[PDB]
Amino acid sequence: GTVNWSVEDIVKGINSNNLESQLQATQAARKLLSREKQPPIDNIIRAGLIPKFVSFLGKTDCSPIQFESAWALTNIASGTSEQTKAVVDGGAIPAFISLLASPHAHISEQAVWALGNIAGDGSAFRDLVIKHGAIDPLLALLAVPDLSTLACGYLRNLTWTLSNLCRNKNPAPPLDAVEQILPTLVRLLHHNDPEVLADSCWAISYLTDGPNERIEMVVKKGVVPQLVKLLGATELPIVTPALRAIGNIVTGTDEQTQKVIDAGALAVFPSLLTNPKTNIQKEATWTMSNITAGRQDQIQQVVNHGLVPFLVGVLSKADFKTQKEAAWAITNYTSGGTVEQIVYLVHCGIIEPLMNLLSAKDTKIIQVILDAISNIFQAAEKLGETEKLSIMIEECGGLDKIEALQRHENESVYKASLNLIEKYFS
Amino acid sequence: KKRVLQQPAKKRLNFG
Repeated sequence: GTVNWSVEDIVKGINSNNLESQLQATQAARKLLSREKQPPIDNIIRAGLIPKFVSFLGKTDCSPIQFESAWALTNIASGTSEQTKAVVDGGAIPAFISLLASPHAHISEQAVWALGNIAGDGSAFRDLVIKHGAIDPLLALLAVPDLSTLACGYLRNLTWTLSNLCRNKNPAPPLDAVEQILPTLVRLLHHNDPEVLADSCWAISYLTDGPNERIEMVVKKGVVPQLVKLLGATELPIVTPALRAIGNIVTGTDEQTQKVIDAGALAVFPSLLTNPKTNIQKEATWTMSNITAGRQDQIQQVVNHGLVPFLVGVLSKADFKTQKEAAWAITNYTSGGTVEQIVYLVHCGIIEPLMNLLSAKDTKIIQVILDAISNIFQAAEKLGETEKLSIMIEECGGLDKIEALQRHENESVYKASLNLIEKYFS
Repeated sequence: KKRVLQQPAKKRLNFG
């Protein structure tokens, strides 16, 4: 019936003065834009159909044409920034916001989806959607006693659109908008649907990726314990955003890192640092490096949870990026830790993999490993055990690598290796 | 000393 229409026939039907003909043509356009192929979005735009679809969005007496046009415009807005721009320039944002209050659930869902695509284009269209007043009706759609009474796909689409309203930086979302949305996000974070939980954790990760004031806004809602709980989840789509959010949070103040620790996050890191997914492993090692950059009591908390052996493990065997995050974590540990903690670190066997990692090509990892070794040698100097550390670094064939690095192209590596070999290996 | 650093689809096409 409405399958495989030509854009010319679609235009013919839309330009008729027969609302039923227009509805048939609009459904034909929707189906044309719904194929698994890359839809013919450019052809639809060139025909000048966006304004007609936007007008059909306002026909409350013909809910089916509202639904078909909303679906078509959603698909159009799902494409390049230019096609989303074409949708927005047709005046579709206020029409979709008005349709958010439709009595029909599928029309409201399509409006939510379209607004989500528009906002996901970027921070400019996100802020424009917010300025047209979408947050209020969006959050009203979720003002129910129990989220379980909502359709699964409906709630998933609402959560995804809200996450896109929290997304993107330069600029970050308006502070008042973030504060208006956060409570609903916490509510959703206590939901049971894995996809809702994943999208909510991604929204929280977006909000926590910024200066310490954004982190503070997020942390004051008390979501850190729930984030740790989800960090212990089995489904990777949940663990990934939860770990990203925890990492963001620990990039802030020592008090925010302390909130992360008090929630019991470290107890989950034994598995995270041994996770089969290298991405989880790298994100966890980066979170650990940010934690070891904190206060001495926080380093001691890391020690008490038995995580130093896991840091040694990831330093010994892991993909190069994870090993680099581990080197950073060790350097922060040694720079901020007591000589007692550094001695413990050495006793766990850090020296051998730290040496092994000095044959790397990256000059940054080389210089950070040299900084770590320098901190370790200072700690040993305060103990009079510097000859012990020399014999340690020479037993595993490590001093050879420092001697080789003496001739590195980087001036900093050159000088650090020369200083180490001149003072501790002469 | 603390160093810094998107899986969900930014846009989704409705297939059905």
